[PDB]
Amino acid sequence: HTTYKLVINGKTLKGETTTEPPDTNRDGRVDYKDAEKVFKQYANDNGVDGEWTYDDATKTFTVTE
Repeated sequence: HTTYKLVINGKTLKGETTTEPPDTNRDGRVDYKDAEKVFKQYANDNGVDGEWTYDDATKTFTVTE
């Protein structure tokens, strides 16, 4: 799997978390697009809703107020 990280910096909501989406394609790696959807599910569970960005250089997700 491929490790992705989510960094949230909202007004009242914030925190960091990682995830590794199941490689059901057996590709040997995971696209950020899959991790994005998973992280958005994490946001839905936590009630987080801000501006989503993604760092290509470090493969990192960020949500800001």
